[PDB]
Amino acid sequence: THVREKAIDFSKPFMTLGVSILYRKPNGTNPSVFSFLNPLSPDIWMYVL
Amino acid sequence: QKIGGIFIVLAAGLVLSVLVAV
Repeated sequence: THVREKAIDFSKPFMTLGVSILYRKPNGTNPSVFSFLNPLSPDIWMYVL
Repeated sequence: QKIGGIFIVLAAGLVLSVLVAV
């Protein structure tokens, strides 16, 4: 880089690269029917039937 | 809320249908 070019002199790079990002994998999820009440209030269900 | 206590009008129709005529 430039501030090290100020510091010392350079022959050809052996690998030119950047910064990247490291994150995990979701490794699956859980489907319903284990919740299906989510938009509605959890109180009012049977009273129609 | 918006989700509870709405059932009254059908029982009020029942009152008109049955309660009306004793």
